[PDB]
Amino acid sequence: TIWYQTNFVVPPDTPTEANIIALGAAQKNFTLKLCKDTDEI
Amino acid sequence: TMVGQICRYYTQWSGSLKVTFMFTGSFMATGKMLIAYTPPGSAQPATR
Amino acid sequence: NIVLSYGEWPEYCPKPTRPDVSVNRFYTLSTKSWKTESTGWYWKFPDVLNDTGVFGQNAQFHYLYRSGFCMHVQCNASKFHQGALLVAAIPEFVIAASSPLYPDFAHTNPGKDGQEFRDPYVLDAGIPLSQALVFPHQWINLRTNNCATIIMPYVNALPFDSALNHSNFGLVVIPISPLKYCNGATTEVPVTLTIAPLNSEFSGL
Amino acid sequence: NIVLSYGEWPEYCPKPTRPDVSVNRFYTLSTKSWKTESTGWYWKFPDVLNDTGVFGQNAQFHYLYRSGFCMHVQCNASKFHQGALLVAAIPEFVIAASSPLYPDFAHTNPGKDGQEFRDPYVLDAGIPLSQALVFPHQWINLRTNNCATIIMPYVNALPFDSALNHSNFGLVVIPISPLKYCNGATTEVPVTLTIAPLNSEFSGL
Amino acid sequence: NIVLSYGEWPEYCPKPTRPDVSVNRFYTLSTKSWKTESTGWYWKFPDVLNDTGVFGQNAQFHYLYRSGFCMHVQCNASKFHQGALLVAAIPEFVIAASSPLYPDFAHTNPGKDGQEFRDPYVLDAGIPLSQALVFPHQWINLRTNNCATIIMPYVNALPFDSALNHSNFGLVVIPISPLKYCNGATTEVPVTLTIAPLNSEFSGL
Amino acid sequence: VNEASVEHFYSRAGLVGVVEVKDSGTSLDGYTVWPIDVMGFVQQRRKLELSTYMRFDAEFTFVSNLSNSTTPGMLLQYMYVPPGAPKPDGRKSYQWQTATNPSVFAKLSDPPPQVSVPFMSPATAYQWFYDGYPTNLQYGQCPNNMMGHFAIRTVSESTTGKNVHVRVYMRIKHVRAWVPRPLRSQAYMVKNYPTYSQTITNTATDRASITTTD
Repeated sequence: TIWYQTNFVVPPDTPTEANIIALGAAQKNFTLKLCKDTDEI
Repeated sequence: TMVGQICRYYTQWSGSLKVTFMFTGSFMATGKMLIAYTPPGSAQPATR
Repeated sequence: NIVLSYGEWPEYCPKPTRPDVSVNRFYTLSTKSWKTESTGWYWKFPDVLNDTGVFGQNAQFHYLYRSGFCMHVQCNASKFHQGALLVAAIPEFVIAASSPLYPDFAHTNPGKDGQEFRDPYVLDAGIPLSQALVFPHQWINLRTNNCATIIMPYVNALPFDSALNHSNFGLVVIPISPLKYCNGATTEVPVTLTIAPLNSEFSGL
Repeated sequence: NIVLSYGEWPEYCPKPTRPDVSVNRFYTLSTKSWKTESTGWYWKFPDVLNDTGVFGQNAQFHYLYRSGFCMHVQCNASKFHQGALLVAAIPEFVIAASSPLYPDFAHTNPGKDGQEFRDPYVLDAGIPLSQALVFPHQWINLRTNNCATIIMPYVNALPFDSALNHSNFGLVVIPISPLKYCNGATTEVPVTLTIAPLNSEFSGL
Repeated sequence: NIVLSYGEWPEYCPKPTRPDVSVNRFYTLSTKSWKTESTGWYWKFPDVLNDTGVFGQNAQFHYLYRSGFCMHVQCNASKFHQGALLVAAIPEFVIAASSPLYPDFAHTNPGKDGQEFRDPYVLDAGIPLSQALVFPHQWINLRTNNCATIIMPYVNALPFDSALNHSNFGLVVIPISPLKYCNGATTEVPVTLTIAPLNSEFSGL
Repeated sequence: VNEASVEHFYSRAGLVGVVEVKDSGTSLDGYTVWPIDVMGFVQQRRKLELSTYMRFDAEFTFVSNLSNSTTPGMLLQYMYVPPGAPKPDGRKSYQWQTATNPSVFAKLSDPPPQVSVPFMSPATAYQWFYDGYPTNLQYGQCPNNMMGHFAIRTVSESTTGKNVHVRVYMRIKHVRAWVPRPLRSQAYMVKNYPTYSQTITNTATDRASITTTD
């Protein structure tokens, strides 16, 4: 979860809303097993 | 994601994951976000 | 950069249990908003941690303890704001009542949300503010540094004492020079606080 | 700071002529203006250099060539603008048509002036954008860095191939997080590009 | 004197926390009264410790654990009483229902107060009692020894598993030869139990 | 440079309190009990609150005489009731003897008695500021600072006609001070509490403008 700790503070003449993007990835020890065909299509 | 797709091709997986954030706002802006993670056996927190 | 209170590092006192582990983590108290009209705040811990976390689970169920604190106060404001704060940790902080008779218990132990001064000039302890620099202090000056950090060891007559009665000391944040900002800027500059108890001990479950 | 595509430096392939000399100079393409409404651009070279300079004089009159590219994209904006770009070089980039049937030739080889995406979300190749990071990429984030640089070697099945048919790869600039600026600031943030072919070769005059 | 179950000592499995300290203390469950008519008891821990002590504070708030148990059963009776008990720790103990359809949840996890057998002859698992000696067991024979002690290591397929679902094993006390006493003697012979978890671990707060 | 030391700064002996027996006139009781209060005078109080924790041995003297400043020989019993022992009920009460209550028998004609009290507190030092409750009258009260009551009486047997004034001086030896505290600007209201008046008094005396000097 992502919580607001404090208010979002900006000096004058600045856009008031930002946008955050996220990036997922797997670490080194990630492993897979037992091949199966998928439903995506 | 990518790992999201090619984990649809395997029944079982395992291992740690990594999640990275960027901030697009203007150079002047300032603030604090509290990013909190909950272990899998519990409901999401009520308040910070 | 860092002010060791009274030139010492907190330490153990050579069976009291040493929790270590998860009471050494930072705690982030709610963020107070410093307005242009606002005046002062104070906390007076060991109080603030009595409810929160695993710490409060130790301090409520133990009859005696020893502890020391590392507290870190930082203030996020853009460069178009001015104003300055004074941050000081004043040991054995005993407040008073105004008269036209004792301070209500809400004023003696505020809790995690702090309290507002009625009269910041005299600290509402009766002593002048001009001299309050005699205690360990740090200047937060919004054109220079945004952070102030203090390490306060365990100062008290007895080796141990209980958390629910004697509040070892207190902490003040006073906006000595008020905040002004030109029109359109964000109206409130937030103040946050972080405390990480050091070398704690407990006894008498 | 610099992303070598696929961890290699372009190199010769040990009579093809090596021009060196004046085809190693930078070329500065026209400056695209990135608005708040604007979406995407792409180029797909060897195309872009077919008309320009002495390079186009080599690529039009030779039946075969080998080449590699160093491309540099930078974006000038003051500190009161926000927004971010994604810059990626996607080899063998084949576009598609929407249906309510093939892409018009103006969309296949735009030329030195690039082209606008019809559907940036799917890249207009059908593949999602969320995964397009699998290609060599760099983030231009207007609060941090204004420049992105890539070196892409020669990737293709045959050792040599002609410039007028097979376009070795393509390049995309997608404003993933749109641009916003407070009133009065300059309305358009310019984007420029620079390419300097490396280790080129030609044969079959 | 002591029966190591399956000839092993429980041990750690080389970040899970090792509580040690105060979860290594004995716990004394309530004292069951063995009458002349009474038949059987069983417990099935990790259950019995879920409410009690600091242990239950670990097992309820952790998603996984590993543990091993040392259990000690003793029976105080004067020398004018006869009768004998069988004490056995039967791993993976799954009970059943009689028919003229599943066992009620009060019969699956009794809690700290144990439960009475409906049919001790078949153990109410369907298997005969005559063969139940195949599990680690000890004879409490009121003319010889009044105490029985068992150490049961951690036996389960997975390395770790949760305390609120899989109950690693169970324990039975069956008065195989009934109690008789001449008139005037105390009517009930008390049975008590003591468990001291060994080498516990916990993870996933 | 030797008159700035904390040891010299608290040195000199001073008047802690004035007590009177007055057994002659409308009040015939014939004794008095004087709980030791170092804070007695607001001047001595403001120099002590400079430091928060301090550890010191005390030394006393009793200068006594009649209402004429005339000192005829007549006997007095100065008793020291240590902290935690019962006080005398009346001039003949059996507490006046006991054993454990140290006493000083001195005629008026003699030069003044003098005596040395050790450090009585359980804690390693006194506390002039104790936050928190001892267990709202209670807030900020040190139970552990009581030094004893110095009960006095005149042995002569029944109803002398002479009211006897007596003064009590204290001086602080071997003093050691800990964490310093800023001096008090506001006036005092009551004895045991910091409480200060509503209307605030400025610290500096005002002048005409930010500019003019003298």
